[PDB]
Amino acid sequence: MFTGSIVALVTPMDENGNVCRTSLKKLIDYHVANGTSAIVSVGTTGESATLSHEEHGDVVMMTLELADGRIPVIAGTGANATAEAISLTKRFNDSGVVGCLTVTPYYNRPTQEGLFQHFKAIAEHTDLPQILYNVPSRTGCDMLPETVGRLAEIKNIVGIKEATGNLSRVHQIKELVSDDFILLSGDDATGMDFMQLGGVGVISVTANVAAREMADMCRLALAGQFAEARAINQRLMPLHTKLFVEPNPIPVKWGCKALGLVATDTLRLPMTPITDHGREAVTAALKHAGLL
Amino acid sequence: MFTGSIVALVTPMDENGNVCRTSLKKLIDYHVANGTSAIVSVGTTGESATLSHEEHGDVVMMTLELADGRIPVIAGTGANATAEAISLTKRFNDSGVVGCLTVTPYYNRPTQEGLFQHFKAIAEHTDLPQILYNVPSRTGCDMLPETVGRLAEIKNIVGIKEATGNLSRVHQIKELVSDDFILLSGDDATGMDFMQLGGVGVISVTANVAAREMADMCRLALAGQFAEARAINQRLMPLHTKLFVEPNPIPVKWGCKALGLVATDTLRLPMTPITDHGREAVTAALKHAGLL
Amino acid sequence: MFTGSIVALVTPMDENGNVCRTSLKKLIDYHVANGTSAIVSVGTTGESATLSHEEHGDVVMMTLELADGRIPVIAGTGANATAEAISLTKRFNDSGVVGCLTVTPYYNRPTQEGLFQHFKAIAEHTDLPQILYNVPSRTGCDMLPETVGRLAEIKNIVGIKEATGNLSRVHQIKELVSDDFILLSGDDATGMDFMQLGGVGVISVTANVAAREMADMCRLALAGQFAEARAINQRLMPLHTKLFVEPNPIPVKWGCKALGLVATDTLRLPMTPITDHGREAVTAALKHAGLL
Amino acid sequence: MFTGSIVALVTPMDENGNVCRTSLKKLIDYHVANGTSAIVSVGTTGESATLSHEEHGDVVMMTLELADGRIPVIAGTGANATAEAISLTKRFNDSGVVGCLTVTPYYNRPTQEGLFQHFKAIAEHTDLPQILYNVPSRTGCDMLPETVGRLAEIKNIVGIKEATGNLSRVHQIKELVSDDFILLSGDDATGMDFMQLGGVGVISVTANVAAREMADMCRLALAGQFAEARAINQRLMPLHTKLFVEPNPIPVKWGCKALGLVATDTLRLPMTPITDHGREAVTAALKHAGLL
Ligand SMILES: [Cl-]
Ligand SMILES: [Cl-]
Ligand SMILES: [Cl-]
Ligand SMILES: [Cl-]
Ligand SMILES: [Cl-]
Ligand SMILES: [Cl-]
Ligand SMILES: [Cl-]
Ligand SMILES: [Cl-]
Ligand SMILES: [Cl-]
Ligand SMILES: [Cl-]
Ligand SMILES: [Cl-]
Ligand SMILES: [Cl-]
Repeated sequence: MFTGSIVALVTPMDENGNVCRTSLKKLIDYHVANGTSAIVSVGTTGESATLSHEEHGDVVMMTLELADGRIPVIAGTGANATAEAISLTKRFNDSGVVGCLTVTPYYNRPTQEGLFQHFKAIAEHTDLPQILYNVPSRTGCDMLPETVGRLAEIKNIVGIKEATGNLSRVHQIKELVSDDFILLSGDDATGMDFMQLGGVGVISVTANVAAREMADMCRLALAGQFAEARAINQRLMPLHTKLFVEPNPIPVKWGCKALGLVATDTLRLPMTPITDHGREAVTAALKHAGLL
Repeated sequence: MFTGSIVALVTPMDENGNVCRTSLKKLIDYHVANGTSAIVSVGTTGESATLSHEEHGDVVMMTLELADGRIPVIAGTGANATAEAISLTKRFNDSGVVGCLTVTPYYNRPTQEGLFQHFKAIAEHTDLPQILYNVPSRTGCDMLPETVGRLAEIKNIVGIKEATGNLSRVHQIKELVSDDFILLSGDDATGMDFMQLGGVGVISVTANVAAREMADMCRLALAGQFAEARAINQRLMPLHTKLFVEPNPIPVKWGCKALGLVATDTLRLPMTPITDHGREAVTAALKHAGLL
Repeated sequence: MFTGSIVALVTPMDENGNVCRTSLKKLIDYHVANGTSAIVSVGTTGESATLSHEEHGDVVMMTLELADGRIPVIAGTGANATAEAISLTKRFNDSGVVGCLTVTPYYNRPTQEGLFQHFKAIAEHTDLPQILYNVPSRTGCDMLPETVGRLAEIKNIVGIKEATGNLSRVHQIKELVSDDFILLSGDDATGMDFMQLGGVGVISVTANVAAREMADMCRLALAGQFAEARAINQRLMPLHTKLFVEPNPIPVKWGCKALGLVATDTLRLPMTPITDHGREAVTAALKHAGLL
Repeated sequence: MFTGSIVALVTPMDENGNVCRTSLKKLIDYHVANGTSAIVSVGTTGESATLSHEEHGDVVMMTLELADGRIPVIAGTGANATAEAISLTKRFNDSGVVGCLTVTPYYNRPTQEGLFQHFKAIAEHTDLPQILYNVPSRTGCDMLPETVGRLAEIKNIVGIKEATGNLSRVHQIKELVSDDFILLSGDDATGMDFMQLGGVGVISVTANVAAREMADMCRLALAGQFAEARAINQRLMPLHTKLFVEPNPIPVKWGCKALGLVATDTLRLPMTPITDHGREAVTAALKHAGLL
């Protein structure tokens, strides 16, 4: 279930920055039709930072309702306060999600023992499988493999989205966890390499605009057909790069609009509409992938 | 008013993580007695991350009440959502605070134009002076001198707490702003250097445990007595270093406890109590400064 | 020929810093007996910096003589002046070496076009296969995959020792070169990962003290036995780490002494004898690998 | 003598990469006429890496002959082998130079104790004042303030060219050395800040094309006229930046040609002629400074 191409889904908004149900329906039908394994709802790519807990809950429950059992949903439940993370966790108990994606606390920079106490306390308040999420570029906190090893001993801590692009982390973590602990890439440009080294999938920004290609690449990689997977990776590499020409998710929301998947690429401040330079880059990348 | 030694005040807590009014009274009395210019209430050092908006308001209001006009109070009002920053800003308008300290959005990594629109929107919803706060190690976002320069043209944006320790930024910023724009260090180990280059004070962690020494150093630096100011700096340099032996504010909360200023050095998860290694380092630094 | 475990051989010295022929004989006999694919003579690990061109020539020629056709020898020929690199290259033409290992110019930081002209000029003054060597931590110069791709089109430039530990570079380079172009790890702690991604061996420091284990790991990796190769990698990981506890080759020269392979671990200034802290770390790593 | 604007002089070359005496005469007459305090001959800016010891000696002795006692000369004597550094040091004993500029060993990355033994051994073989030179971006080795402190106890180790642009090093070093130890900037963009913090001059790339302005800025800074010095610094800041648009000394040699100070901007491989983009940047910077 937590293998293959998992999309970190955009939260589509109207002109006013309010969630657009018509666009969210189009996105979810697209993922159902194009082999996406699961949807991560309100991760970083889904603008977790600018949605209230109430709006956050509403987006996850709308995603579940529109999925209609056709595709599993994972709830973004990260917070930099343990109390707040437990609150989000309890909100999604018996919601219908299959698990939670929970980021390392950002801004306050806990110690590794702080990370252990944070995720242990969260895991205690749910039966839902927990996927840890390390992205030190954004958080200022790097959860080291030793800490991942310690947390992997807790029953419902089942995996990690490793977003560093540091490919030595795959076997550094595998050495300290059981064989069924799930390793997922959170870095699109190194996802293929990550899976070649033994990772079992990607939680992907690229999947938003290249669902079929990402699903195919992950299937081929998991089957050990690395040459065939890499030919797809090379078609997608301009997207893997240029979807971060401006901070995620500014480029990918314009990408979704360019493909007619969303009505508008509106984001909530402080995130801003894509620049002309950014738009030109994403256009070229989409064309290279044969999608425009 | 925004000059000299400004303390980034700890939020003292009991064993259960509730704010300790008895300890907060002792802290405020200590700053009034020892020459501190102003108090920043609920900044990074004040555990802004793990307080609710409601608890955040209560700590600022309790700080104003106990200060009783004896020392000015600046509200921490930072948020990574523009709507949330505006709501925090409105909560403190007409409260009695003299200004706001507002950090660059963390985790979501806006563009420089995003930072411009963020702080512009905040400045438009207040009468209060706004001090920008740049700490990319924690936020993943570096507000560049060019952007500070653009924001300095907005009426209510009056200065910046520059915490990078990049001392080139003093004159890179001064070159782009009026002589009236306030430059304050947010990096204790380079605060003396920052003032010698033309900065007009420090928003200080070290001031929590060495208020008199920091007030004297800033006074002598502003008076051009660099030799005398630097002799105090050398007495404090072990504190400037070792108060970050673990992530701020883990060490400084233990330091306040060791000096009898707070009853407990309890923090809120995910922040954790100081390690034995940390305790020994802070003990040695306090003794070096002649404070234990 | 340029596959498997290739040792970056130490230049053994007596107490006066003169090359020890008795120790060099023991080292070469050890590599022949323990499956090493080839010897790099006077690379970084061989103290290229502190040997004269004349002493450099003598060490390579003595290595060829003692090898006596039993194991191929690659000459270190790197220099930060193109004229000097050509002169070194000419010194080893018709010597009996099978190829040259030529580092990116250090200290003077040429452009990518400068690197192109440097290695093009060297390649034009030789019949010998050339292995590029990229180690920006030491040189201040990072040869990018694009530049490797341009150089790979020159007849005598046959591969690269990529020492960054950036595992993304395996397929970034492979994408721009023929299947014949040789990719070798120059980073011992990521060498196993590098081979699993499609690298065909390692130019190794660890091979100096664990020749049999490194030969077995590279053989199993090239055969696709990743699980068995990784079990050897885990036995060696303390060596892969602790052989850089002080700058290479300070630790590995002590390691060779501890195993009886050299009489003294003397280096030439400015390189210094291992510290007690370093000696203890290398002792513990050798014992972990079952070699003491 | 080792105060004010010291030029790190370019080594002017004809089309063949041979030293041009006519151009070297023009350069030295220019520095004599425009207030330059001293000439550093065959530093990094003088292409130390691509000149043989013989050619190196010839450039320093030609610089002395053309100076004709009108301006002091400091010899570049750095090498990454202690033996080689002693050889260069002995070459300039009783040459007529007033001192030596000696860089931290590059590429081989000695320990701090290695740096101490290197510079101690060099200082023993001369009566000439030695100026240490820290530029870790180029060398891969960072000489820390504690090491500078230890070396400052040796009689003829008299100062340091600190090229990091880390302005906290000024008082970190001053705290550990006597008041007469000489601190010079090796980073043009932070030279003014460095002198404001107590540095006594610059060993400058910018001085090659803006000798009069750099001499004036250093005189005003040393006299405590910081506002007047900074107005000159702002006129020069495009040069301080764009003279590193490509690695030094590629831009500054074109700059010297553009001002008619040298016949050609030829460099020795692997250094390359300035790109069109580079030329446009240096042109704009020279115009901003009012020099074209
Ligand atoms: Cl909800
Ligand atoms: Cl990251
Ligand atoms: Cl990597
Ligand atoms: Cl690929
Ligand atoms: Cl910072
Ligand atoms: Cl100081
Ligand atoms: Cl490297
Ligand atoms: Cl492994
Ligand atoms: Cl000479
Ligand atoms: Cl540097
Ligand atoms: Cl700095
Ligand atoms: Cl300035």
